[PDB]
Amino acid sequence: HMPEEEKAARLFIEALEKGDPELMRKVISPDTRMEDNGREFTGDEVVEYVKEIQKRGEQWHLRRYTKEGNSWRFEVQVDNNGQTEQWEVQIEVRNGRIKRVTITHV
Repeated sequence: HMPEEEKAARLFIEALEKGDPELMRKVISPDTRMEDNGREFTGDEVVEYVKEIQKRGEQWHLRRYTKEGNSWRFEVQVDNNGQTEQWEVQIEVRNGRIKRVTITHV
């Protein structure tokens, strides 16, 4: 069994893994904000982000995660075109909804 907060963050990650904009649309809220290496996305832009993942054939795979303070920190492997990267995805779930997502890969 999975608590509601952990479940929501997991579904966000699943939508990335599946490259599935439809799932992502069901997870986020109009005020969800996401940052990926400087680029900012809010609301349906996050869905657009997933569309682009699906388009470019970018592959996400969840490796491991922990709860750090009041955010979930996911270690995700991201592949494309023969290159493999380790990215960090930090999710704050506030009041059962995805509030802020921070993607880091440097």
